[PDB]
Amino acid sequence: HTYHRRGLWAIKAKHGGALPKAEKPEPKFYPADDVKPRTVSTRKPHPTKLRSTITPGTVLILLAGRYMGKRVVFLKQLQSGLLLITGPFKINGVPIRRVNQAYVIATSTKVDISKVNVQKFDDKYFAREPDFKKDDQKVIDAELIKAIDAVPDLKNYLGARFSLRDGDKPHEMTF
Amino acid sequence: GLRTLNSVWAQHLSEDVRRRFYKNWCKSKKKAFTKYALKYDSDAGKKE
Amino acid sequence: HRFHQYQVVGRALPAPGDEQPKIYRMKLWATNEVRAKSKFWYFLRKLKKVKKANGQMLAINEIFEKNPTTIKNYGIWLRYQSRTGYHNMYKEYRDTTLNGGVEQMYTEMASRHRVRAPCIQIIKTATVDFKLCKRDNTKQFHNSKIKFPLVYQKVRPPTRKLKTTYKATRPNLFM
Amino acid sequence: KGRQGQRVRLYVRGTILGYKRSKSNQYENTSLLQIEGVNTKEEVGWYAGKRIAYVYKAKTKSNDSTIRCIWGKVTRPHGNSGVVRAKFRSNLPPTSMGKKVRVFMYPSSI
Amino acid sequence: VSGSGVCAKRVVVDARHHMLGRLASIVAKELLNGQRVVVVRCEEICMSGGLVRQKMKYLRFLRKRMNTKPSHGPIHFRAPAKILWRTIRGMIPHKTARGEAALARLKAYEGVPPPYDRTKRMVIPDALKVLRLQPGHRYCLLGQLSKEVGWNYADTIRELEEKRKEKAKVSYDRRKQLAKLRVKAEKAAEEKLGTQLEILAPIKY
Amino acid sequence: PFKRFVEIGRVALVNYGKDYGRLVVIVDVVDQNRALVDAPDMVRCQMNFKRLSLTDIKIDIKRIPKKATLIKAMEEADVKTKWENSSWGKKLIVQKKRAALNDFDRFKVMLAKIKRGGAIRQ
RNA sequence: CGCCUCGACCCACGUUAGGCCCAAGGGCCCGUGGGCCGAAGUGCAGCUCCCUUCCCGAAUCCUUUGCAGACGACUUAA
RNA sequence: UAAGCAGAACUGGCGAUGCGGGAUGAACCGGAAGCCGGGUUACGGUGCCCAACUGCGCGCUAACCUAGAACCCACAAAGGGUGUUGGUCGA
RNA sequence: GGCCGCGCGCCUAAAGGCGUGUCCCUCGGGGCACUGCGCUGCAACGGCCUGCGGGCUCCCCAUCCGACCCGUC
Ligand SMILES: [K+]
Ligand SMILES: [K+]
Ligand SMILES: [K+]
Ligand SMILES: [Mg+2]
Ligand SMILES: [Mg+2]
Ligand SMILES: [Mg+2]
Ligand SMILES: [Mg+2]
Ligand SMILES: [Mg+2]
Ligand SMILES: [Mg+2]
Ligand SMILES: [Mg+2]
Ligand SMILES: [Mg+2]
Repeated sequence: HTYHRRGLWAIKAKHGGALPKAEKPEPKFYPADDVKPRTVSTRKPHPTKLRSTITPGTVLILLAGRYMGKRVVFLKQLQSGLLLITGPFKINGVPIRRVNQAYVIATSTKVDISKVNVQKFDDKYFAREPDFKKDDQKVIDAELIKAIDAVPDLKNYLGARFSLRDGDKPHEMTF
Repeated sequence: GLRTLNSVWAQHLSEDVRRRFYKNWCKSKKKAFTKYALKYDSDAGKKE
Repeated sequence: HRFHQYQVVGRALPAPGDEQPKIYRMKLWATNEVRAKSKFWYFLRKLKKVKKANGQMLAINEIFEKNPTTIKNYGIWLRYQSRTGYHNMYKEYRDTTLNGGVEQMYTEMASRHRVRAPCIQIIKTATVDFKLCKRDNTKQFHNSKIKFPLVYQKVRPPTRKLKTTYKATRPNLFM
Repeated sequence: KGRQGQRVRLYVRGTILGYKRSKSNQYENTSLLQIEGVNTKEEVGWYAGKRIAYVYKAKTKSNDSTIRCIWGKVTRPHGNSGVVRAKFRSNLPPTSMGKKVRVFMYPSSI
Repeated sequence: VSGSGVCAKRVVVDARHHMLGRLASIVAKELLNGQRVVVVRCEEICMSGGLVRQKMKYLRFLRKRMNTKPSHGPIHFRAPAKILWRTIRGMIPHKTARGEAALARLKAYEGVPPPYDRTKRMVIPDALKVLRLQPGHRYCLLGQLSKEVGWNYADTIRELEEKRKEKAKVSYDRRKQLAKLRVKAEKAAEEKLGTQLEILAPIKY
Repeated sequence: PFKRFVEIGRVALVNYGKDYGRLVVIVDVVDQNRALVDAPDMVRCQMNFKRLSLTDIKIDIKRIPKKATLIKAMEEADVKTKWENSSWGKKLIVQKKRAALNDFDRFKVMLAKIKRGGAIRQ
């Protein structure tokens, strides 16, 4: 509940802000109606907040899509705000993908991914426009299968889909 | 209440009683109980 | 607690006739302070000749149970109005506070005699030693070897989350 | 057991009880829904905002499919015992009361 | 009162020693919500107030009849299952198509006819007499009331029910032998895989 | 011949409350519906018998023991683990345990239960 | 009886002033891609780039009768 | 004698007014109103019909008279009871 | 549930954000402040577009709720 504009300072931004007078900047057709021109908007929409239970290397259950119920490891949160996930593709067959923060559930099981390089993966990599994608996927699992093998039973856990069964109350389950 | 369990008929039925099963006895082929009577001839039929 | 005990102090308005009038105090049982002061001015008008318009309210303080962890025997002398006449009666109760006894008294009068709160006047309240208790059903709980079973169990789930319409077998309860 | 059909279930089964009602008039803008396993007004808050789908079979094919879907969400609790109010894009047909609805977990706060 | 929410194909309720109007109230809500309910052993439903009060209540009901054409008037069913059917109908908007459909999902029987003799029969906790009635107060059984007012199939119901209980008693003896065999099997299989089942120990009941 | 009575020293289990699952000792009886109950971790208060389930444990005390006297009897009469090692007290314990298990542990319980189940059949 | 143009998993009787219990609040499930000891029965890997439902021989009429009848219907015969 | 009778005083109401409750009803209780979305209340209710607890708590009652169960309101009396439960004053 | 009008003329930083001097405040670190001119319709992504697609104020039917026949004294 912090008041950013609590004080009339405005100078911690532009300390050397004592500057001079501003300098203000044929149609070939006239539209017959006074339409205010559309310029690009100068508003910064304050990027989305990551859920505090999702941290790099934590496990996610997918809630919708063609991979509903897939137990998947979380890697990174992209600039657009979509989480970066991998299956990995060897165990459950889920490739590298970006998923919305909704449609996933953050479990309390974690994996260390510190020595894993996820840098070239970003929003531009998923631009709607494959052999090298197979290589990138191939070189990101072998860096992660071993850490999955480090924890007992984590491999068979990641290779199974989550499902609700008789008598299961999602609002009581710990995960 | 009471319910009919099953019924067993005799091998020979006169035509007087077989007329009771027809609205028009003389226009029909008079086939009533003709195949039922065959159980009394074989041995599987007698078993039933 | 539903009922509270208050000590209300007031007097007639200081007038040139007296200028130092007498002080009157009462111990009244009410649900809050506003209802305690109203009942005080009711008794001052009817018992003395000082009503609220000619009087001054000096103090109002709530009385509290000294030891709310022990069990006392509580006698209450009361005046109540029935459908035909007025009668006074003596009642005895067992409680950890005199507040509970007064709530018990009001509930019992409502059930056994169909008498509402307005038609009741608490004449006197006191604590009675177990040697001097008069009513039965108070002495029978003075047994130091008091022993009995629970003849009505009220089989129910604990927190309403475990409630189901159907059950696979009949309950077994014993005492 | 070797069964066929759906392999995973990521929804809980709800039943439509009716409409927001009084003794003398009713309101189609909100439906009353009972979710399996939800027994209190307090644990309804977990499901508040969760998406809901009503699935029924129509008579003609639409996209080479004979099944239609109407989407809604859980809006608030109704009463003390776990029944909830739900708002759908279009009001549910009164013929749908007594039928089944699917309550997902798609908008997740956890 | 809302529905069960259990969303099954059909629930079979063993009506023995339930209070009639409290059982009918819960069943009516289930039917109105879309559940199929099968009620068996309707001859052993209980009504508070003994036989005498319940019998004269029926006799007053038996008095009611259309003066000019009785076969049009109220129909007074004598069997316990039809009596419970009519008690439930009184709690349902049965002149609407919704209540017509609701009442078509209810099946009521005297005794336990097949196939429900081999299925699971549940109970309603808040309709059971043992939780609803003080132990000293009077009550009667539905079959006793029905027998007093014209029902004539109490003997065949009783004879069939004795035969059913004999068969169930034999199936119970067999199930106990298979349970002792099972406990020996889980004991021997406990040591053979003793190491693997360490995680199940703290939740063993 | 009933099995459990309420008297001075009966250990009871609180059902149906915020304090559900806690153990209290009956130290005094108010009337037919209420009893004074005292525990190691709470101040003495009266409770309705409708919210108490009597256990099979009973300790030795007088009517109004001090808190220190109550603690000693609850140790001389070894109540905490007698409650916990009984099947009744155990059921409440593992009910908490099962609900506490998270998704990964529940998947491992499934792996162990399947292994255990196939061994019984063999 | 005769005659043929979305795991839909689960069987004790009986009693609650009694039979370890104190609710199936359980248990089970790779959960992971010939008598019916007749109430008789359905019996014992990607790019699908971030959600779009998870698609599984007689009868009738015309004729006859009169044990029937307002007419139909009914009992007969052909 | 009384009357949903006949006649006056003050105010409100119906007539001229829907809407929620009183099962139903000109007048009773609540409340007065453009077409809507969201939130909350009044009166009245939360076993089913019927939306909302078979909720938490103490007593009383047992009706072999159709026990009893919502202002107006749809009735009951004098008098009785060794039915049962509280009291008061006495031997 | 309904709505979409701070940011840059210094630098670094995906971006949120940080980075100057002055006086005062104490007890570690801030606070109140410099105020000079201008410009000034929030976004991201998806499916579909001649089809068994979308819509509908039109017609018929089903269901739930509501609903007594107008005029008149
Ligand atoms: K046939
Ligand atoms: K009396
Ligand atoms: K006229
Ligand atoms: Mg309701
Ligand atoms: Mg008759
Ligand atoms: Mg007029
Ligand atoms: Mg008029
Ligand atoms: Mg509103
Ligand atoms: Mg109750
Ligand atoms: Mg009325
Ligand atoms: Mg009298």
